[PDB]
Amino acid sequence: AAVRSQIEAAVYKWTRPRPPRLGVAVPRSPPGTGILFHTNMQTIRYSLSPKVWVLVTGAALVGVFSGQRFAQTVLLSKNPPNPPRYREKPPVRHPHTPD
Amino acid sequence: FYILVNNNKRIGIYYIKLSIIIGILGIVLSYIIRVELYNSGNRIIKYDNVNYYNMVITLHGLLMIFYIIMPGLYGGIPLYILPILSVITDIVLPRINNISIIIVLISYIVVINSIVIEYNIGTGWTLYPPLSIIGTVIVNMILYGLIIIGISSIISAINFMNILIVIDGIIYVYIWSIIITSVLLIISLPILNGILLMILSDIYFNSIYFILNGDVVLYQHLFWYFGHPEVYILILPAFGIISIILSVLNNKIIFGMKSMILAIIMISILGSIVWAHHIYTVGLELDTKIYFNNLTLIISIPTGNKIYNWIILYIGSYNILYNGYQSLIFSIMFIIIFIIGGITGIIISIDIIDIGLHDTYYIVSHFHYILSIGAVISLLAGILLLKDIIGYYNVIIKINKYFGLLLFININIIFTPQFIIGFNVMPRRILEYSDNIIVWNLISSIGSISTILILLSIF
Amino acid sequence: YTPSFERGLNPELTSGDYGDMPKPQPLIDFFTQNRNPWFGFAMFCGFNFLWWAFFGAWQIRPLWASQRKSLAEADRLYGPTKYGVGKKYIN
Amino acid sequence: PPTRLSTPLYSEGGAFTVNWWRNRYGLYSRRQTDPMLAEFLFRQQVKEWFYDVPSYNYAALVGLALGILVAVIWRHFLFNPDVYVRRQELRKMWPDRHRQFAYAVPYLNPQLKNLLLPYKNSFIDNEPDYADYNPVGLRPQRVMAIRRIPGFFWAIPQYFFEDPLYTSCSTKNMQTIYKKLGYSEL
Amino acid sequence: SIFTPMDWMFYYFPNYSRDKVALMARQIKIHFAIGFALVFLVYHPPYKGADYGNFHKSPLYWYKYNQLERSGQLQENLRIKRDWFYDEDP
Amino acid sequence: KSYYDDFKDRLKPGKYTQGRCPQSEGDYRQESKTIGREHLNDDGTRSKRYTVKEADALGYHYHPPIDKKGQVYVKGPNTVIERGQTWIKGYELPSMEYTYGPKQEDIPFYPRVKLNVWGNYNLVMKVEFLFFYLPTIIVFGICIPVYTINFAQEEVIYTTMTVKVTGRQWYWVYEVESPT
Amino acid sequence: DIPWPARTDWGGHDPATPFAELMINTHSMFWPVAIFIYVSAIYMVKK
Amino acid sequence: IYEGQTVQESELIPQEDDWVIEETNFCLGRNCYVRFREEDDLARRALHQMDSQLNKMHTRLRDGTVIPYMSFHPDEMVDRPAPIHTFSEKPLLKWTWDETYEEAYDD
Amino acid sequence: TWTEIWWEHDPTPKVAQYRPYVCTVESGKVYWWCACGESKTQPWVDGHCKCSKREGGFRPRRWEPEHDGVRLFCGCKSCFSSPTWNGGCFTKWMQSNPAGGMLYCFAAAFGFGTLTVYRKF
Ligand code: HEA
Ligand code: HEA
Ligand SMILES: CCCCCCCC/C=C/CCCCCCCC(=O)OC[C@H](COP(=O)(O)OCCN)OC(=O)CCCCCCC/C=C/CCCCCCCC
Ligand SMILES: [O-][O-]
Ligand SMILES: [Cu+2]
Ligand SMILES: [K+]
Ligand SMILES: [Zn+2]
Ligand SMILES: [Zn+2]
Repeated sequence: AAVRSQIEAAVYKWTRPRPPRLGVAVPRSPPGTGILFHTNMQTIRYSLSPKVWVLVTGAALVGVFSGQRFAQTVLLSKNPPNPPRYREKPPVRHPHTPD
Repeated sequence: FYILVNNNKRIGIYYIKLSIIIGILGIVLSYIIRVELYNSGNRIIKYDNVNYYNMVITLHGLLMIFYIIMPGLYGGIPLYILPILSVITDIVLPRINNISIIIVLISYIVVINSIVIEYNIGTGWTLYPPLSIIGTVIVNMILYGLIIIGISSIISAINFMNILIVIDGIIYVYIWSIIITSVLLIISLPILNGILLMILSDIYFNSIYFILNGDVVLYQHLFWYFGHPEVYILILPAFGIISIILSVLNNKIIFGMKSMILAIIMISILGSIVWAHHIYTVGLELDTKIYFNNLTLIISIPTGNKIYNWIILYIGSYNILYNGYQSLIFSIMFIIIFIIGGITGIIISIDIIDIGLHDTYYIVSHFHYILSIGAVISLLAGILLLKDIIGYYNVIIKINKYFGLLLFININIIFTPQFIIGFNVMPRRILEYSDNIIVWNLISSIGSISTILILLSIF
Repeated sequence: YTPSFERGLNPELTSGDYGDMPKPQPLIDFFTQNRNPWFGFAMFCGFNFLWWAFFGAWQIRPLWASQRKSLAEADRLYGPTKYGVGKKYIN
Repeated sequence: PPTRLSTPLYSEGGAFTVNWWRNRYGLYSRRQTDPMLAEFLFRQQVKEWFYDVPSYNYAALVGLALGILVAVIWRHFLFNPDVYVRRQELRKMWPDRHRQFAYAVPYLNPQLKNLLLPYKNSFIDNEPDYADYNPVGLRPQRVMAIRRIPGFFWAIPQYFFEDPLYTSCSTKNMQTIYKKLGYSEL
Repeated sequence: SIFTPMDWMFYYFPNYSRDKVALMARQIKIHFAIGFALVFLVYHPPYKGADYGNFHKSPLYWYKYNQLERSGQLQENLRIKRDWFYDEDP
Repeated sequence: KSYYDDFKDRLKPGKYTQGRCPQSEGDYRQESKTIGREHLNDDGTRSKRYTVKEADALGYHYHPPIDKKGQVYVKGPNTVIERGQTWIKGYELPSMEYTYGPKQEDIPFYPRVKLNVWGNYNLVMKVEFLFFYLPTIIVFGICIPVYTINFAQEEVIYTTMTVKVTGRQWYWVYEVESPT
Repeated sequence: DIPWPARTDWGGHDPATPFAELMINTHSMFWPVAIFIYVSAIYMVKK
Repeated sequence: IYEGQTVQESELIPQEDDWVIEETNFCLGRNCYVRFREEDDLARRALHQMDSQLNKMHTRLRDGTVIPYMSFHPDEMVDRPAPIHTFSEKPLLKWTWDETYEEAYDD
Repeated sequence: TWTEIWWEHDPTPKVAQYRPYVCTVESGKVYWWCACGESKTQPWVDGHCKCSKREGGFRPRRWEPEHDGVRLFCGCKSCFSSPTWNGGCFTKWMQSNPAGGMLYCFAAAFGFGTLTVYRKF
């Protein structure tokens, strides 16, 4: 539990997002400007920060392929060698051959 | 008056009304086909009346293509909104617009009368010779209907092209969709007329084009030189509708408008040069096959760009707006369904895959997913969007989640199994089949009866 | 069905007086829709179709039992030889 | 893209330039009724269609498709032994059409056919070399490729030397097996 | 420009892109010539491309070949596993 | 609350199927005799005489609307002079309760918001490039396979036997070389 | 050889010629690409 | 691509410290099928329909200007259902430019 | 992260719970949802939180069900489909505890991988 909190606090500190490098030409907000809008505005989707998104998405990818390996090695089985192919007698006549 | 009216909006209503009427005959024929195919044996058609089945499949195809979906997506919605989208008082050619709808009705009456009076035989909706030219008079009557329909299509195309001369606003994507379909008609129809005249010459004028030393494969070239442009003349208006619905309902400006427009232009040019993918099994030269296969796969590029531009239109839209409206659901369903139909089209485009899958029910399911599902739903979605403007009532469709769900589920029950039997394999244009294909045929048949029942709940 | 009052992760934020407003409930209620018998029938209905969609109805099996025992005997006695687990399948 | 009509637009010289396009854009236009309005509408169209980055992708696709199309047409006329435009050979019976028979073998052996036929072993598991040998000599003898076709062939190993069963599935080992039984010659 | 984002072409080659109409024409012409050349220089050339003794063997081919050669896998892979049809019944 | 109860009074249930009595009880097909209603039927629908038999577009009841001075009646705006300025008061549509019925109260709040636009030009351009060229790559990935399989079907093989197959209505004829 | 009941046979079944094997493998080769095209596009059909 | 109108920081500076974003409801109201009175005849039901047009509605802001019902396409600008003759006065598409001429001004 | 790093002029809620609230709702009744996370009658406004007092841009969120039933409601106060839940509560939790988020995502992906591989194989 001590190690759990340690790694949890280590991940958290590293992932805290930095301000975005805006790829758009917007003004600077006037200084001292607080909340002007309200919560009835059309909801804006809550998006993970890039670092966090990579971490969880990477955990998902590592998870699905490790799950694929677990199924392949434990749940599934390999083909045993094919049965020996011995000479066998074919039927004497085709069932539809006129007599 | 009723028949004398020249109002472009009234004529648009007439086109939708007539498409539904003629559509009843189309759906009935489809029910006959699926009932027959429910098991092996004879179910509703006698073995001595197998010619009727051949006629049923032939008329089904011809009516649904030329008398229902084309009059509905290229005649109905276009004649009602195009002059409004163009901020013009009315259509450029008022009198021509009136005669076009009358022509469609008259050609329909000729076709159905030929069912009643002539001997019932069939040669497919593709009227391949020599079979088409050794038949009875019902084939002659069907040819007259097609030629008459061709007159209406070309004059309507001329009508829409004249909007460029009078448009007082901006050519929106939908307007571009109709204009390009009109161009495709002006260039493809004259070739169709010529080959149809040659079919008549052999039927009625003792010509010898389709007898030995004359190449029957010639017909297939000229027919499909119109055939495939036809499938895009039937889908492009649907694409135009989808663009309007997604932008309007999501309150989002079309993204990549110029790429949408240039994608429609590209599809048309490419669609005018890929026809021989319908003739892969005849025995064409290796280089021809490779050319056509290569160019056929290219059509996916412009078609793919449009699909992804639609997706981003729906992405990010406000959550507060109710998303259960039937028009929005149908528009979204079109993207989901069209991708299935197109991908299977790319599969059949590979000629070596096509050798196995030509003239099998895989081809059926492919073009049904695009037309019987995609085009129908697009026309429904477009009419539904214009319910207030059109003003019709006495139906429960606008907000009916049951209808959309039941339709989607049951339509897939009909045609998804037809992909399976394509590798079984069950040929097309047949009524009897081996007992080991009953399961899938039975499942699809159960789907057909169910879809019909859902059509009654709207009233 | 007189559902229970689930306080949640932060019980202090559910400690007020609800009055007429509904109180929070356990998640089993959401899955059972408050143990609505018709939703249970609908749930059983959903499974029934999905089973038909993927594997077939499997409701015909009791009726097909005798005709699946005849098919199995024919395949074993007269059909092409099956090897190993292949002998499990009869077509 | 300038926003003021006073600022001129740069044009190259030639048959497809900004000046060439201006001369012809308004030929059929009822809306370009005076210089100011004509220029405004002209720049509006140029801004919308020629300054749109994604539009250039379609320009590439039309050029590529059309170039292939023109060339395949030309190739048939110029080289295909079965396409006749001259009539000398069509005025003779088939056994006498020597000049047209000269196109046959060269046309039967295009470069890409020789380059890609060896890669049939990426589509066939058993005897991918069943049709390699031909004693006549109209076509070259075929040798199976050493690598899988680049792209979507992940189901087969990148190189066939990596595959354990490849050699035992060859038409040569199969011929050995069947010849040992007296079953068949091939 | 082939497989080129034209936004990049506009930024890095401003003078070559100044006339956007002419730029569009070159885009069409360049890709037209590419398609034409492919048919008559890659497909058409007769009696060419049949040098199967010159199959290109890339650096990755040799890396994987030498690795298997060093061990016995290459010999084992090439060995014919079965050259008889019927097993012997005891 | 139930908003239907607010305008229940306005909706009086009907008596006749399709809202008309049998023609015998009242002849709705005839033109109304009421003054000023000569263009309407008794039930209020437009009479066939007005719309078909004597339609003005066909030259019946010719009456040019425009006067000698090329003028037609036009209703003016509601003008209100005030504060040394002439103002026009616009016509506001009636309450939606009057036209639709529901009482206009407890309306959900939908705030003003400018159009939802995609930003970051550079990012958008790259996506559009991918929207076009990812499919192009896939097509190119199929091209080589397509050529190879086509070449494979059309391969000159050393065939040693020929079977001729003719298709007739409705059977298949087969011609095969007979052993010598 | 002959159709069998309730068989998907996705891409074909029971080849008896080298060309028949080629056809089956051509379909199998493209099938994962088709799934990718479908899944990747459908996943984004949402608000 | 369009990314909204450009804003200068000077234009974002309030004239009072209490200014917030105006909370005006842009939901036009509660509607349903247009409900005609039985007493009204064909002419008076036409007037009723013309008075129920959503595209004639607007929202008035705090300064007296009104934001109208707007649409991307002119299909939503005609009366619903569409009348026989719609655009008698040609709809005007307003384009903006920076050009000006002296005659329009006075000193 | 729109309120956290991109835009500083929208009200920022407090997370009441990183799990949805399950409630039975009735058609024809209007419910008011807390958008600040400080109400003591979650998920509803209690008349004493920021939303009730219209303080700091917080207002109650009107909601009305079409049919009767049990519906999930947002506790994180940031779900895109708020007041209803769509999974944003878990997403917002991962932002706040990225190490935990990875554990759950790995476990979910592991199960999905095993089942899909076991059935297809
Ligand atoms: C409107 C109807 C319509 C539409 C749009 C199409 C579209 C296409 N069709 Fe068509 N087709 C028909 C109707 C239609 N077809 C009919 C009715 C027949 C049978 C007529 C008869 O024989 O009697 C037929 C027959 C038919 C055949 C004949 C098979 C045979 O005879 O055995 C072929 C094969 O080439 C074919 C191919 C295609 C292709 C390659 C497309 C393309 O347009 C598909 C393009 C779409 C996509 C590819 C999906 C969307 C794009 C993406 C998702 C981008 C990513 C995808 C890739 C990169 C591949 N069609
Ligand atoms: C767009 C044209 C169209 C449409 C809608 C349909 C719809 C249907 N088709 Fe289609 N069909 C064809 C065109 C169409 N078909 C063609 C061209 C052929 C090949 C002909 C040939 O082989 O020669 C064919 C072949 C064909 C066969 C093959 C018979 C054979 O040759 O062996 C079968 C049965 O399996 C079938 C079944 C169905 C079914 C069950 C429906 C539908 O009933 C499914 C259910 C859907 C609905 C019932 C809704 C339809 C509603 C409308 C169309 C009206 C829309 C109007 C407005 C919205 C205003 N069709
Ligand atoms: C105006 C002054 C008077 C002019 C009088 C001209 C009279 C004759 C005109 C005849 C028609 C025009 C073509 C003339 C061709 C003359 C040379 C000639 O005989 O060419 C023969 C040669 C093949 O002859 P054979 O040896 O029989 O076949 C061998 C196996 N294939 O045929 C040709 O080259 C001519 C036919 C093709 C003409 C067009 C060129 C081919 C490509 C067409 C591409 C079409 C797509 C679009 C192209 C756009 C522009 C790039
Ligand atoms: O036809 O595609
Ligand atoms: Cu085609
Ligand atoms: K049958
Ligand atoms: Zn609150
Ligand atoms: Zn939440």
